[PDB]
Amino acid sequence: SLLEFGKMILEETGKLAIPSYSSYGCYCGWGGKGTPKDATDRCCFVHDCCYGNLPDCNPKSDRYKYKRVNGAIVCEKGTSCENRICECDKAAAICFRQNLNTYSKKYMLYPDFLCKGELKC
Ligand SMILES: COc1ccc2cc3[n+](cc2c1OC)CCc1cc2c(cc1-3)OCO2
Repeated sequence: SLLEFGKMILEETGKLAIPSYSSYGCYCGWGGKGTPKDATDRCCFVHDCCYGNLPDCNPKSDRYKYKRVNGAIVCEKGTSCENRICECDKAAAICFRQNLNTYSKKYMLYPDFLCKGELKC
């Protein structure tokens, strides 16, 4: 759920999910349209696609458990949905940490109208 996702993000990047990653670019948070603006936005795009692979799952509200082993995120065994949701979120948290150097404040609260084009999953 967003509670676990939020905590991963803070742990990885030291930034709070709201508001650093909930209104960023074309894909982070609510949105989903056009071309991702930068690496961080691509992480959100792939994250949206990952959830999109799980029709019959409720990734926003379904809670999973994860632990840290040697600093590494390890998803603990739950239902099938919980496992797969945790793996999507884990990948996004790492992707954010990997692209932290290029995170730009310029893309915070980005315009909807400037999210143009198309990109399939
Ligand atoms: C139902 O309300 C919603 C709806 C959608 C929400 C989406 C997100 N958050 C709260 C939401 C929320 O609650 C305030 C919090 C953090 C976050 C980090 C993210 C992200 C999406 C979100 O994509 C990449 O990184």
